[PDB]
Amino acid sequence: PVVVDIHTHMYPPSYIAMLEKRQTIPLVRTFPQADEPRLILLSSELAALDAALADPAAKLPGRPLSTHFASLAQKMHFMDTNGIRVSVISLANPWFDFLAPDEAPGIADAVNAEFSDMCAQHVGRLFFFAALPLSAPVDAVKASIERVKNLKYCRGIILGTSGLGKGLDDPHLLPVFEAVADAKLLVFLHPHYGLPNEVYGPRSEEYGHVLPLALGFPMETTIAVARMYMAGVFDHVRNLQMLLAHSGGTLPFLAGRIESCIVHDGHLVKTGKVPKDRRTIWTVLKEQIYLDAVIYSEVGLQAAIASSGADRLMFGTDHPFFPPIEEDVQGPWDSSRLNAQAVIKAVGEGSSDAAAVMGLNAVRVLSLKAELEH
Amino acid sequence: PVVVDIHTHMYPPSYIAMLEKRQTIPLVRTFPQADEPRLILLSSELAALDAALADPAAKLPGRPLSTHFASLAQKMHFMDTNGIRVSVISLANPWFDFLAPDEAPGIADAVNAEFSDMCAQHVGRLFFFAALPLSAPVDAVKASIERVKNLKYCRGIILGTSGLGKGLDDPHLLPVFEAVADAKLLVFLHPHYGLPNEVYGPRSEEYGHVLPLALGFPMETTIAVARMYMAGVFDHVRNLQMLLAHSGGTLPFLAGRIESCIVHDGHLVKTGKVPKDRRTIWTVLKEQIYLDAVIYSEVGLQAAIASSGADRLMFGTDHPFFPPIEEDVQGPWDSSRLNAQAVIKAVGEGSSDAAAVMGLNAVRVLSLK
Ligand SMILES: O=c1[nH]cc([N+](=O)[O-])c(=O)[nH]1
Ligand SMILES: O=c1[nH]cc([N+](=O)[O-])c(=O)[nH]1
Ligand SMILES: [Zn+2]
Ligand SMILES: [Zn+2]
Repeated sequence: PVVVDIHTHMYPPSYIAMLEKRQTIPLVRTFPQADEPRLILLSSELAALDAALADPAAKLPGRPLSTHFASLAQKMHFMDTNGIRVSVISLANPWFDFLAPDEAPGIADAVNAEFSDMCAQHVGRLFFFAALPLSAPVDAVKASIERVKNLKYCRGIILGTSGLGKGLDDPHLLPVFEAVADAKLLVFLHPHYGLPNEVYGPRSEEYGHVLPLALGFPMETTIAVARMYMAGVFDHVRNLQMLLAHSGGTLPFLAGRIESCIVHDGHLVKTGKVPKDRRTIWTVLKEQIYLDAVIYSEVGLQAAIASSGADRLMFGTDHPFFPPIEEDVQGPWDSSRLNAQAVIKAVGEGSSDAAAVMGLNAVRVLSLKAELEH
Repeated sequence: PVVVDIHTHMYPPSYIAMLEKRQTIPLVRTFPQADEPRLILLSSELAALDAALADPAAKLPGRPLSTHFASLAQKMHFMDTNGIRVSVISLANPWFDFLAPDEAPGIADAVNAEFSDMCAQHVGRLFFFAALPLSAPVDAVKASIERVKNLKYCRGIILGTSGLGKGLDDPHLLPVFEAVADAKLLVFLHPHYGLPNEVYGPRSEEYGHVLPLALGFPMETTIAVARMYMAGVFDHVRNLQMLLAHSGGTLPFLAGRIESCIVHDGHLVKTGKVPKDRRTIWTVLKEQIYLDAVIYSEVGLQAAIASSGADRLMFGTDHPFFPPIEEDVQGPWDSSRLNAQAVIKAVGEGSSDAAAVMGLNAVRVLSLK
């Protein structure tokens, strides 16, 4: 059975170029003491950057911009060294969110074209999720969607939680969901914005990136999806299919609570927002939601499997965001092996469920099969 | 076997008195169209209050202050109708967090004494978690701890996530954790502050209380516990035992991700913050954390069980915050039955795991004799 990674990232060199030229987050900066440039993507990193600029003694801000971000050759090496046959690559956060409305469509088109060309270098081993110019008017977004569906190797759209600027329950976003669903493109929902920094308290900088990455990211995903659900997006766009990063963030754990809070909400019940034929979040989890297996534990994974089914879980690695700190960065990756281990521990090595999660679900759902049998 | 509810609240009548004397949240107010007063506790309800104070046409703010909040008779009725033999009651959010430092210790002392008296009305059926005057100096907080440990029927402490005002990873809070743990009092950690309201976006009003209650609360709990763990609180206070509201919020689901982010953090590894003998979050989950079973689904519950063990899970109802909306409020509560059903579905009816979770864990852990 073929192993497929559906959660794996790149920044093309032209995108990195943009980041090096930016004055505010997201940006890339080189420091005299460091031997790699710094990638600075998050609001949480803002303080450490200010300190690093004002003081040469202070710690390096953000994270290392390793060669893995831009190197297709290293992406292929990672895949070989980690037993991965196919990658569905996506542009990383924050995609095109920071671009001015006028420039966005042109840049998105160029970058999506680059990804198609990247995939063409290793026929059958590479596919991609395209990113959209969501800062531009909805009509430009629609035209951008039509273009990417006709790009070789494109198998979906990656997007963040901000939508057009008002989140995913913004009714102006509905025709974007419709256009993507009608094009039969899987929507890969991915965090970036996290939670306002104050929630982590005055000692947050002591804990590294642990709180914003381990908590802020999955919580953002849950809030965005819950907002979509409450707004009736899944009912208004019935053919919409979504892949959720990090096994839905926390959704599989909180689904029962969300359901209880809905049926016990006085305001919602008495204004008719809780009818009897209402499609529950459980139904949506089985019908319109796919979950990645980037969850690192058989505990989380089992919850995800119970929520969506073994045929709706897809292995990912989140390469290259979590490199080994003390081992060879070109050898096997712990962050990848933990997720594979979680699969084996949860459903058994060599089982049909193991084969499904590890690649066959992605092969089926993302129509990679005709390309694999060639 | 005995059914124990460890997650169940009351406001004593005098506490309600303070609430309609308050000009800012938390507050109680009566509105023309419903003689049942409105309980307004949360930052999320602030907008709907301002709308209702200006326009007599806008929706009633907060939630109904039913008789189930202040009446001990109603508490016992709820218990009898829902098959609950024992309740470990606690003062509900926001406890004493809003009180001035000078008035706090005296008020806590009075309220904690009331709770002890209420428990005495139904011997063997009622115990309580005591609340602390955390807006007061640490010394007054320690004095309150020594007092509540000698109150009949007290079995632990309930506390929120703000601590002294800077969260639970505040070093000044370390002596409080030490005193509580040395007194062999279980700490029940409970949400209130949730998340800054902007995260719910501009349509939040349309979804009722769903986002702040279903998401904000358990996420607040997760962040607070994670901060405690990262600051080494559990290693500094090895005898500390904590009960986490709503099955740890989201902790059982994110524990794997937390571990991964720690061992892959460059700054932490390079500054010696990830030694090899390090106690993992899994270890702490098995040794110093108990989880309530207020999770509403066998899916969540199974993750909690896998995280802490079946011997560290405890049934709760969250009475009286989720009454039936169209069913008889004097009948069985769905919000309680959903959690009982989740136990049955996860471990099987009549099993020893079932009996443990439904009450025997609480009996053992909290010495309910
Ligand atoms: O900056 C980032 N941090 C973390 C992740 N990730 O874990 O999905 C990511 O994709 N991007
Ligand atoms: O105001 C509140 N809303 C909800 C809960 N609860 O469900 O834990 C609570 O304890 N207090
Ligand atoms: Zn990612
Ligand atoms: Zn509660």
